[PDB]
Amino acid sequence: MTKKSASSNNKVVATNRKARHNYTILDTYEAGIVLMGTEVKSLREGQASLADAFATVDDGEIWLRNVHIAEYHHGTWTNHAPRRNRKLLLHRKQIDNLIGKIRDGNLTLVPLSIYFTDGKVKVELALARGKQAHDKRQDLARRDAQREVIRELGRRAKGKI
RNA sequence: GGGGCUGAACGGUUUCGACUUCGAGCAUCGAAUCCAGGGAAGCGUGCCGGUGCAGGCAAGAGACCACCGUAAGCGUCGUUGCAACCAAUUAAGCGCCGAUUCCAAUCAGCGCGACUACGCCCUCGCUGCCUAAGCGACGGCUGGUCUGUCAGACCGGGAGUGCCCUCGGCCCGGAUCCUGGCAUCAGCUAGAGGGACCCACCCACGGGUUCGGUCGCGGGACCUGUGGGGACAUCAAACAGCGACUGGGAUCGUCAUCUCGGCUUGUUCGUGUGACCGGGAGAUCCGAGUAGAGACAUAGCGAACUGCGCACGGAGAAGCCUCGAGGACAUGCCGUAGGACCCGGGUUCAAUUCCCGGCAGCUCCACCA
RNA sequence: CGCGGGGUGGAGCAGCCUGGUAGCUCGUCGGGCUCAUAACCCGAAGAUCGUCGGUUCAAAUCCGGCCCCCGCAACCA
Repeated sequence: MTKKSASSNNKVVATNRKARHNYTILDTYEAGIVLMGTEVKSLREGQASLADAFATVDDGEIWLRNVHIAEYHHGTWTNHAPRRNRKLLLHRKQIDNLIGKIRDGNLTLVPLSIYFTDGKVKVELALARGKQAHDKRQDLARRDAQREVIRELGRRAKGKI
């Protein structure tokens, strides 16, 4: 299963296992991070990151902030603000259906797989929720630090990386 | 220190898909979607009035100030405001630190052992005995200065019944009844009583507010105040406080006809009707009905509109109808056209890749300088 | 002594080949959360560009000199 039976090549660049360990399976959308020509060659060798990330609803557009990019080969590189504002392209037909849901039961927006096509890229968003039900402190302290750690360190070794 | 194997490397590399210029919509967008270089009242109107900005919009306001006879802009004062606005984040809190209470008692343990008003309001003397009134003050024998209790009077009543005869320290008392015989004495100074009363027949008065009223009408004429140690106001005959009889006295009552009265047509009116018409929820002669159970409206014909006084011809916002979709101008959302080929130039779509080449960081060189 | 580069609130970094209103991170001040501190969050203030002189309408920017720092060179008989 590459890209619809046999039509294109899309299998390079692994999937970050952080979203499949602290979240669940419910909603799954597709988007595309607008990047420059420098960030293209910094993700072909499989140099991703496992840092925190959160979206930021602005008017009608989405801005996924807090991201870490390698950009390092042999010597020093001047770079160009790795933690900038990268507008994510989408469809007003989907956006409007996400702002009203992300600002309800305290939901987030974390990426799934990073599909690197012919030079270009394609991020896979998802609308999920944590393993716990809101915050209870006393009633939510023994299941988020014991059972959640097993699902994070157990499912990672099963799917290669 | 200089050239460069490399930084996305047959050119078919518009992610279905974002912005931002275009077709469409105008749903918000300095606006009760617009307005006049337009008209009408015998060619029009008036007897005084307008505008705002020091401070890009708006108020409390003095009627500031002056205009060729023919149209114009202040910042007077006190409050002057918007220049005052405390504008929000994500799923990882058991990691540092916390005292507890009314009857007696207040560091703990042990040996003894319990308090003042609860049953006492309310001086003093004998018992029984409430957890034990330290034989004394309740429930009761008895002993005293302290006076509990069948209580008046505006009953002036036949029928049972004179309903009874003293009061804040008693205005005066325990004599006929609660010492026992023999049916009610701790009120020892606080048992917080229950009271100004409930009218035998007739001395006389009144006849008044229902198509008036009342003397004979249902009332033996009546009701009632009052009188017996001290005196005066009514009845209405079974539909309505707007119900009933032929006749006598009180202040002799009421419904309706014509000369008093109401009007003159979008602003002023000649020229008349006229002191005329109104049987209008207006009086008044006289009659009828049983009453105050009740019912119609004064209009038509044409002289002035500053063109008969002072001025001007859109005088300066008193009202309605006609010419004209006032431009989608004011403005930025929606299906998509377009993608940035390590930042820059040619470029049959994008082009380190097939050409022109600028910087980090790594590989190659013809030297002692 | 030669060449190149560098100086930007308290500090480390933009911007300095194109002279038209100098920004980020951290820290400080003030206002919340907690018993309190730290962490998290926010508002506000703070640098006329090392100094001293020209050109231009306008100089942190172009140019020259002086005072410092850094890299290289400082060396065949």
